Amino acid sequence: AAAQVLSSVESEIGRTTDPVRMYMREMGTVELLTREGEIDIAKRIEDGINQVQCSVAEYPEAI
Amino acid sequence: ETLRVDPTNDRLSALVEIYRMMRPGEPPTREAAESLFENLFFSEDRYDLS
Repeated sequence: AAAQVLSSVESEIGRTTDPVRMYMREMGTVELLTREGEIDIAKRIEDGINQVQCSVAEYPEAI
Repeated sequence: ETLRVDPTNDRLSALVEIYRMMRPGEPPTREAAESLFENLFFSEDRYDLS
């Protein structure tokens, strides 16, 4: 339910210059992932941080 | 002639068109459009002349 919404909005906007509606359209495409999305995002962030730390440890000039 | 020009078929399409006319640039939803249509005219604290 992302392409149809954008198409309907672009076909309905009669040269409207309201930034609030544009922001609501830009933020309305992404849905919510409760109790399951934020945890995965945090896990991926921690994995990336650990990868950066390993890359730094393999680079002895920083130490 | 009005029915011939009007492309809407049921009450849902009518509410969608009204919601798109009132606030364009916003995706139309059934619940929000119904609430707006009930609060604009069918509200006692909002719509009452004298």
